[PDB]
Amino acid sequence: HKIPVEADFLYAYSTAPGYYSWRNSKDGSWFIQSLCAMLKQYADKLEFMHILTRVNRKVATEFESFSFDATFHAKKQIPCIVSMLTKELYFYHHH
Amino acid sequence: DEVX
Amino acid sequence: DNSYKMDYPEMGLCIIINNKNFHKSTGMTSRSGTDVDAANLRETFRNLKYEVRNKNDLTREEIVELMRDVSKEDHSKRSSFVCVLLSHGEEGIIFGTNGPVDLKKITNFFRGDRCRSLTGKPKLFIIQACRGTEFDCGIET
Repeated sequence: HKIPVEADFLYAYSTAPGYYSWRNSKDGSWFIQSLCAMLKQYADKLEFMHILTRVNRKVATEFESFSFDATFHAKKQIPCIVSMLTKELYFYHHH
Repeated sequence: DEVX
Repeated sequence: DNSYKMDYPEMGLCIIINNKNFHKSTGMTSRSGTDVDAANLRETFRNLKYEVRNKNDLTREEIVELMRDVSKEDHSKRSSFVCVLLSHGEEGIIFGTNGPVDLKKITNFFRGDRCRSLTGKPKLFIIQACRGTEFDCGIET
């Protein structure tokens, strides 16, 4: 007859707890670039968690930092999906 | 590439 | 009953907070490239039929005010809610142009008991921001 007040929230973090998140001055952030790309390609079919999983793979495999400062060079990033959702989420509906 |  | 009801009259709001320029005290440099993100997000969610509202360079006070106001709207005819935060950050924290705001303070406005017109509906918070200063050096595959 009641549901948790914290239920039905989805926090799509660009990076894992404690880590930096990367942004390219020309192309935008790695996470947002990938999120928009996966949403554009799969929002008409895949459930949200599966779209976000592809975002995780895209950011993890297609990106690596490049910097003249060796300290910030050759770094990687993995997003962090945090779900308190109670149902599957599709950005479309079957009339 | 820059950090947030 | 395995899928959220997404056939309400409106898909819902997509609030985008795009913070690019910060006050010196924060020591945070201009977030070059964030406008590209904001524009990309705007088009992406427009295509998904979300009512997009972009806001640029908000102070921490303005972020809280915006969130409070939005949570007080009547979301009855909306299927979901999306909030995108683009800024500097720390673990559990997002930065207004003039300082830190706890993410919990922001998300609490939408709790199932504090935003009744969104109870039982998906509330998505997309966060592009740092969560610390650790580097992931990766491993060769």
